[PDB]
Amino acid sequence: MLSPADKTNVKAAWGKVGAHAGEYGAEALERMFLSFPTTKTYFPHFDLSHGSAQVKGHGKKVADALTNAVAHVDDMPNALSALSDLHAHKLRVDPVNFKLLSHCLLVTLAAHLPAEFTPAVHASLDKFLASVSTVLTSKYR
Amino acid sequence: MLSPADKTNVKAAWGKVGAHAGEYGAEALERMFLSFPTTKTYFPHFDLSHGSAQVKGHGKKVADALTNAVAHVDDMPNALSALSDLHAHKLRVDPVNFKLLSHCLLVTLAAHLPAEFTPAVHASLDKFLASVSTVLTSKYR
Amino acid sequence: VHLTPEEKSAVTALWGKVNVDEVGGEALGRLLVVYPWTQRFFESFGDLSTPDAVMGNPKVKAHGKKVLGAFSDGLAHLDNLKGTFATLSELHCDKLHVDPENFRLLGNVLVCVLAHHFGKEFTPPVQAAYQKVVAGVANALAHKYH
Amino acid sequence: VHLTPEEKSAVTALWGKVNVDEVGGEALGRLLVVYPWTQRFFESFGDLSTPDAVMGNPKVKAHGKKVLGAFSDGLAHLDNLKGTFATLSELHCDKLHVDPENFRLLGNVLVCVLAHHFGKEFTPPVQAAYQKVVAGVANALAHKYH
Ligand code: HEM
Ligand code: HEM
Ligand code: HEM
Ligand code: HEM
Repeated sequence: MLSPADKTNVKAAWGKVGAHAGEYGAEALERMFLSFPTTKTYFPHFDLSHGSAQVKGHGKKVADALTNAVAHVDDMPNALSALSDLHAHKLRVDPVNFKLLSHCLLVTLAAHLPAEFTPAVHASLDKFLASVSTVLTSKYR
Repeated sequence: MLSPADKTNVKAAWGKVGAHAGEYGAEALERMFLSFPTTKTYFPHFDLSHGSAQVKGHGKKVADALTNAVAHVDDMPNALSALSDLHAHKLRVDPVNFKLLSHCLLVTLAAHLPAEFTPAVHASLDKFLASVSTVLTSKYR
Repeated sequence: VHLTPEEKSAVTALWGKVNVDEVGGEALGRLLVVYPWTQRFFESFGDLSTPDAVMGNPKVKAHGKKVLGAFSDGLAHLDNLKGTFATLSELHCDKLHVDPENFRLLGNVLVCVLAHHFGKEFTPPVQAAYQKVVAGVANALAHKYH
Repeated sequence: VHLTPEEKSAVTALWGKVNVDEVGGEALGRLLVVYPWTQRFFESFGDLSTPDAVMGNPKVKAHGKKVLGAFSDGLAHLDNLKGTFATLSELHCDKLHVDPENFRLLGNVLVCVLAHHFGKEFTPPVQAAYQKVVAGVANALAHKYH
């Protein structure tokens, strides 16, 4: 459960990401495909080569979604409703994979936010990513 | 997300457990310790031998908690509040372990309720144990 | 896998009583019911909308029989699961695009099905032997992923 | 572990730039902050009341140096981790009662610490190589559990 301090930490860190949200989104995906190759099973229709427009565009859509969730951190369920339905009913990504992308998104933020990535912010971001993952998989069954 | 049919399925299955709930709880633990030996790390103070009274005693405590969860299936967070505090702040059992016990409880139910363990009931029970697990780990951080 | 002589005998003795056709169909149908996201690999199988629909689907029963049949073969080569499943590992990765986590879910549903079928004979020690086997098989099938 | 020659050199090259004692204290403190249930083994360490208290605790830092020093020595034996960590595996299971999941948590926290430390030098391919190592060490430490 996100405390108020958690919400403040996320907002602060995400704020700093700012304009690079899409570029970070793309790098996190590339880190995931390389570290955890089994995730590639869900992208057989993509050119997964480094800097592909498909990954860059997907990275952007992922970042925008995270931005929407930070914006509406007090009501994520409603905010990500549509995404929650798409993943549950169409994409059908095994829930384990959400933890692997969350890990790679945390590594990307760490690599880019030297000042802001303190232990307390790291904890808050981890929890935030876990909440987003829970909302995304909440309509699976 | 427990639907009215899930709730119905759980109350029915648990209904049939009836008085054996404690013996099934002990058997589930025994299956867990044998199948997933890392779970033994939380009970260094128990005699884990077959027939151990300590395992039998603990099995009854677990089964009783589940009985209470079934009874309050609409208000689980409040009903298991004290157990969430306990696990989060004292026992500090890694969240991964909850899935292993849930699996062993399912195997126990299967082995004892031939007739009642239909595919629909199996799905409802899995969802119910995942909900109990979520509640139990909700205050970890 | 490393099974004690007692685990190997437990495994083998129970498997001689398994009707692979029947257990195969039950295991695959229960996977599709309990973890419905797994239906994503079976769009051409027909009606998978309800438990009853899933369980009486002949394409499900047929596939279930194929899968458990291949699983039976690894039981004969418990000392060389990776070598036994190499070709099938590459198929599932390169052609089928199946996330290996699905192998783990099926292993757990199978355990449930043997317990349901066998009752009291599926004792804690027997289960433990089976759990090592289904993990072994899952690992053997994910081995050639890249 | 099976790392390509390229992978081994990427690991070794970055490691050469690490202050073991510093990263050790940071990784251990961050494990205790991010996954607080891990504090269960450390009640004798004193005050773990806040992030600041954890990160500043001399007992945490000393334990982090001990853990990473062993880790560091294992990087010399990439080819024989199971053998290298066998006695420690036994110790962690039989005397310490540490659930091996803690090893996996520490490995992810270590990767985030390296990323934070190295920034852009911690590229996707260097991360992948470290992921294999951290999984390898976790597995080697869990190997003798029974
Ligand atoms: C933080 C977690 C995640 C978020 C916020 C997220 C968000 C999104 C968004 C915004 C889209 C595009 C929807 C559209 O185009 O209308 C999408 C599609 C998709 N996602 Fe998720 N996703 C997440 C996790 C995952 C994971 C872990 C995987 C698999 C490893 C995955 C696989 C997919 C796939 C395959 C698509 C469709 C790609 C395409 O054909 O364009 N997602 N996701
Ligand atoms: C369905 C999930 C679970 C339920 C309903 C449950 C319930 C309980 C209950 C009712 C108690 C007794 C509290 C007391 O002493 O008043 C307890 C204690 C305990 N539980 Fe949990 N538990 C669950 C999962 C787990 C798991 C997965 C583990 C570890 C593998 C675990 C480890 C323990 C330990 C070590 C104790 C203390 C035992 C003692 O010293 O008497 N629990 N649990
Ligand atoms: C015990 C683990 C498994 C074994 C031994 C196994 C074995 C097999 C075999 C022998 C085939 C037939 C290949 C052919 O002749 O085309 C096959 C195909 C297939 N398997 Fe696996 N399987 C396993 C688990 C799974 C799981 C868990 C899934 C997904 C939930 C899956 C999805 C498929 C699909 C989609 C096909 C192709 C069916 C078709 O041709 O439409 N398998 N498998
Ligand atoms: C890379 C993973 C790890 C390595 C290489 C490692 C290594 C070590 C070493 C070398 C020791 C001292 C052994 C001795 O006393 O001779 C030790 C002790 C210990 N470790 Fe581990 N460790 C690791 C992870 C962990 C984790 C994640 C935890 C718990 C969250 C943990 C808990 C402990 C405890 C409680 C002790 C005893 C400390 C004492 O008695 O002062 N270790 N470890």
